Amino acid sequence: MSQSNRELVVDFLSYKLSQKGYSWSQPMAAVKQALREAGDEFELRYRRAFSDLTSQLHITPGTAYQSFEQVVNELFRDGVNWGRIVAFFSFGGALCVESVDKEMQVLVSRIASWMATYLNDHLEPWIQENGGWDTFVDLYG
Amino acid sequence: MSQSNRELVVDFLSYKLSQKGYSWSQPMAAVKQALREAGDEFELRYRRAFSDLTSQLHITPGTAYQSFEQVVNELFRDGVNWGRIVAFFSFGGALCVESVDKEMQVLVSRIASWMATYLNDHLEPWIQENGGWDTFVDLYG
Amino acid sequence: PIRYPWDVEC
Amino acid sequence: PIRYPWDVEC
Ligand SMILES: *CC(=O)NCCNC(=O)c1ccc(-c2nc(C(*)=O)cs2)cc1
Ligand SMILES: *CC(=O)NCCNC(=O)c1ccc(-c2nc(C(*)=O)cs2)cc1
Repeated sequence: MSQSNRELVVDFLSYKLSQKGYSWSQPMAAVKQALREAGDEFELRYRRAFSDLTSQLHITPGTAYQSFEQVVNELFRDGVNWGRIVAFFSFGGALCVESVDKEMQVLVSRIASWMATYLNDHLEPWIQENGGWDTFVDLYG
Repeated sequence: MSQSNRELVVDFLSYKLSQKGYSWSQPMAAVKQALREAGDEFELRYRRAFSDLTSQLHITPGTAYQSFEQVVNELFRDGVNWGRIVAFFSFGGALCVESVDKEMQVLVSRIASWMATYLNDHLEPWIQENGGWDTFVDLYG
Repeated sequence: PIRYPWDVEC
Repeated sequence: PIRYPWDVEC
């Protein structure tokens, strides 16, 4: 429970400081906000091409990570750019919405873990040589 | 960066699911919300007694954790109850607001770490024998 | 033991 | 290589 209790402390203090007119911003806050905004814009700019990407995979309780990695590896087959990273997040979002639509809310945490794995293995190493998430925020935030 | 990237994934998916009318609630979300509400109510119910508690400590860059532990140990000297736990969070909040008022925003993360330590050492063991944070949420949420 | 007004409720 | 419309901007 130590990690949970640390996150509870930071949430309460953030809330209290904001109530008194002070902003105590957490490290990834601007990255989270920029990615939310970038995904919304991506889904409104690229409806047809995004539909073609999301049509490549339908997750069920039986699906293995390899099925997800194969489809996402096609997105990145000839390398990474920030537009493809946004597409990756939007793609995972769409798989989660499909899951909940089909009464398989239980798959959302699995897709989350798959996306984290695929960040760890493929994307983080590119991000660390291309200006970090802070470059993303300056480009897209 | 693996932990940060996992938190980015959960933030984006939570946001996207909420945009489509679905709630993907994180484990501590109801505890965070109940504690925010409990601290606000505590500070409005107990102004004089809370002022007497916050007057016991003024943190500066030189202050050691022992000074904080001694004052908080008085709050819990003869045991724990949920009202005293709320007082502890409100107390830390007030120390953070004082810090920012005095242009020592740098102390907020130190106070956060002190509060997490004091949860770990003193409060979590009581919480785990008294119904967990879920009992807090049922009592105060 | 009751020492603070917040203790009354517990 | 440009394969998607989102690649154009990069
Ligand atoms: C407000 C709260 O904690 N409600 C849950 C039910 N009450 C208790 O669990 C409880 C806990 C601890 C005590 C203590 N007694 C002594 C002296 O009064 C100090 S803390 C009473 C009741
Ligand atoms: C949108 C973005 O990434 N902007 C940052 C500047 N551009 C680049 O850093 C960049 C990255 C990767 C590529 C790739 N080229 C190939 C084929 O087109 C696939 S990814 C181009 C530019």
